[PDB]
Amino acid sequence: FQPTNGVGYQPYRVVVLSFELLHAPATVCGPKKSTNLVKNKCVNFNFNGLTGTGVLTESNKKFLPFQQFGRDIADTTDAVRDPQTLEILDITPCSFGGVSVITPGTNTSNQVAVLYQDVNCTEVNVFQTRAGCLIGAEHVNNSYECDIPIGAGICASYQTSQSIIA
Amino acid sequence: TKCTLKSFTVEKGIYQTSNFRVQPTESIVRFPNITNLCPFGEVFNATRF
Amino acid sequence: AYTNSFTRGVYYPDKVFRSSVLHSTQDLFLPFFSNVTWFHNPVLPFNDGVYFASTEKSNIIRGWIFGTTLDSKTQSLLIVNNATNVVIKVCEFQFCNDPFNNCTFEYVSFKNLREFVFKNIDGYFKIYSKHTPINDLPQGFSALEPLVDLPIGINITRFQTLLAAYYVGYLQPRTFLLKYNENGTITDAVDCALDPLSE
Ligand SMILES: *[C@@H]1O[C@H](CO)[C@@H](O)[C@H](O)[C@H]1NC(C)=O
Ligand SMILES: *[C@@H]1O[C@H](CO)[C@@H](O)[C@H](O)[C@H]1NC(C)=O
Ligand SMILES: *[C@@H]1O[C@H](CO)[C@@H](O)[C@H](O)[C@H]1NC(C)=O
Ligand SMILES: *[C@@H]1O[C@H](CO)[C@@H](O)[C@H](O)[C@H]1NC(C)=O
Ligand SMILES: *[C@@H]1O[C@H](CO)[C@@H](O)[C@H](O)[C@H]1NC(C)=O
Ligand SMILES: *[C@@H]1O[C@H](CO)[C@@H](O)[C@H](O)[C@H]1NC(C)=O
Repeated sequence: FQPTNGVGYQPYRVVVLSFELLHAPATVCGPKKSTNLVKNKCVNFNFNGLTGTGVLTESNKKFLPFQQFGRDIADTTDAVRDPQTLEILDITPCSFGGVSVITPGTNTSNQVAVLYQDVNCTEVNVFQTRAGCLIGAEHVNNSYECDIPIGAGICASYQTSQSIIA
Repeated sequence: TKCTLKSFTVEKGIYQTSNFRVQPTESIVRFPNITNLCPFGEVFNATRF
Repeated sequence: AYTNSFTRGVYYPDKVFRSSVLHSTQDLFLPFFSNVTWFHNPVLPFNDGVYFASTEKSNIIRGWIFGTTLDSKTQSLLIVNNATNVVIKVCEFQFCNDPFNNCTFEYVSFKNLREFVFKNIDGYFKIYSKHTPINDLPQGFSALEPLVDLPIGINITRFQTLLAAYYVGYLQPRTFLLKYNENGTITDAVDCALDPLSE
């Protein structure tokens, strides 16, 4: 070995990594991906082991120093301990529901008002009630007999130029 | 409403047609602080082979 | 000799947290009111688990020995507390017939009751524990919090003991009913096959 030969006789260092695999837990593994944390949005998470979709929010449950998950009476995931900073989050399924088209007689008018059931419609003139939130209906402080029942004591009707009142 | 009722006129009432569903914004992944990396700097950077 | 383990030997079977809810889980547990082979040294079998207990004063009980043939030509675990740290190996150190080499793992870090539990689930090691002060196995209830895990996959059938009193149980596949309190702590359990009232 001389430093002024050609490359042909010029020394080279060689390392041969022989990857062997048996029925083993196989701990020798590369780094996994890790994204930043976002709350209060219907996101599609995958914490350390488990996955799912929900709306992560900061919580106030107190896990035991070795526990990781949480579950309900019906065996559903409810809380996760964040593996990087150990703060417990909650998990709320981002909202869903049904769409219902209120109409007066078509004979009477072509105007309607929609009721999204059981949402806050802050992420979905615009009225929030106890049964959903009503879109396209005035609010009156009076009271009359029920014309079109809705739920939880709200009845809407068509009244005076005219419009729909609730 | 008309298309669900199979009618061109509908009498006064309340009817249910479709379904609401918020969609997932994005994905998120979390894992423990990756430390204790391989001492590959010990076999590649070694003194004597 | 023999004695009767009244109510002891319940370990959190998993990692979830449940608050004030009665749960029914099936796994390997020590049957209620069993016999424990009171001792005061020789090898023993490893049917499906153990309930090593002890009531020591000055750490007279040190460690353990595992393995199938318990010497060379087949691997064998080890655990010791040699006044420094819990040295763990899976080497084939010639096992002396009265104790007190090509290996593929390593690690280095009456008033006591060092209750322990050992399981070779999927051939890999699993340990629980609970270290309780006391002042001849007392009654009373206390759960076991897991503290270690070894991914070895060794084939274990027999074990031994190194060098007060200590006992030995054997886990069996029995269904229980666990009473998580509000904090998530196991507070009471009912054996689901002991007797008609329990059923
Ligand atoms: C209903 O429709 C008929 C014709 O289709 C019409 O003569 C009648 O006035 C309508 N009544 C109301 C209350 O709209
Ligand atoms: C709608 O959302 C806002 C912000 O998240 C919240 O402050 C408000 O209380 C919600 N509405 C209801 C009726 O809870
Ligand atoms: C187990 O315990 C019972 C009650 O203490 C005793 O009668 C019996 O001899 C013990 N051993 C066996 C093998 O049953
Ligand atoms: C493991 O090493 C020992 C000597 O330390 C040797 O006798 C044995 O053959 C080796 N095992 C294998 C599978 O090579
Ligand atoms: C251990 O031996 C049993 C039979 O005695 C066999 O079923 C099992 O696969 C063996 N495990 C290992 C890890 O060699
Ligand atoms: C629950 O945890 C709190 C927090 O330390 C503690 O003060 C309390 O004694 C524990 N047990 C109960 C039953 O509240």
